[PDB]
Amino acid sequence: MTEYKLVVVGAGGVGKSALTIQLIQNHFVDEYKPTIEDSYRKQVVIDGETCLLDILDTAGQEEYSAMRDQYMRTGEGFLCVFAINNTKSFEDIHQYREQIKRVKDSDDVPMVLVGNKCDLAARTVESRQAQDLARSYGIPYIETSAKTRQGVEDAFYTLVREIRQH
Ligand SMILES: Nc1nc2c(ncn2[C@@H]2O[C@H](COP(=O)(O)OP(=O)(O)NP(=O)(O)O)[C@@H](O)[C@H]2O)c(=O)[nH]1
Ligand SMILES: [Mg+2]
Repeated sequence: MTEYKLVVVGAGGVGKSALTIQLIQNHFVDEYKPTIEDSYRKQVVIDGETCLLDILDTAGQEEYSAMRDQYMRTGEGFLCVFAINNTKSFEDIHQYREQIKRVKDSDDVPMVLVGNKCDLAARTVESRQAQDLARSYGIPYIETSAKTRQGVEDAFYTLVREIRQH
């Protein structure tokens, strides 16, 4: 069966791990257990396709940008995560995207943009700003909350759709 190699990137604490764990383990981690790196997989169904989703959950905590390089090479698709309550994380997106394009030596890498933490009243990034940012990338935008699981499958699964149509 098709294995899809998803990698989760984005600034420190936007909810990369929470998204992955909600996807994989169906529980809200509810803890900044700052990541070093973690590999997960789950057999899932996407558009009727039973497939495997491998998720490489990466340390956004930008002290390991050089660890990220070698490790991202492996990924086929990338979830670019910010938190809708952290504009600095939204600005940080350009960097992660650029690095990924660098690493894969391609302007057109399967990717999605993810605004996480949409349960939070504290929105500082408009949905339309992120939709526009994704559009400027020619990639999907998904809004999620790892807390409530709202949009979580959508984020990883829409990235599978990117990998496929690539
Ligand atoms: N309310 C809410 N909180 C969230 C959400 N996602 C993550 N959090 C919380 O915010 C904190 C940071 O989440 P985490 O998943 O560790 O961030 P990260 O991007 O994986 N961290 P790093 O790059 O260092 O590994 C945790 O307390 C976590 O429970 C969300 O969708 N909603
Ligand atoms: Mg993490």
